[PDB]
Amino acid sequence: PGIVELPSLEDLKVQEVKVSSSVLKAAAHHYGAQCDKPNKEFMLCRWEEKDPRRCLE
Amino acid sequence: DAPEKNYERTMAILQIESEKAELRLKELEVRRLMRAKGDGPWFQYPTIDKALIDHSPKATPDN
Repeated sequence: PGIVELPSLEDLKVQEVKVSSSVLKAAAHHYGAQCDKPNKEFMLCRWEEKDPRRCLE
Repeated sequence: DAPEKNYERTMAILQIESEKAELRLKELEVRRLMRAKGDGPWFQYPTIDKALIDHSPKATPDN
């Protein structure tokens, strides 16, 4: 069948969150309070597209 | 009995039995077609009911 269409390595370059898991768990409730809207746009796009390649941006 | 009675009774018997013979041959032809194609109401072997499928948002999105 067809060629699978994968995005380029420049499309996956983004500034990562390089903190440990306990750092994330300590600020998890305030992150859920403050950073709501793009996180829920992302999880809505992720459960509607069912394809991570459409959900990169 | 009269010859009219026996004659037309024979015609009734021949009509009934000729219709039964042609419908037996049509019965064989219909059964052959529905077994070969499966597009009729016979030999409808069961498949999975699609009402059993859960369409809820699952634990992971990639499905």
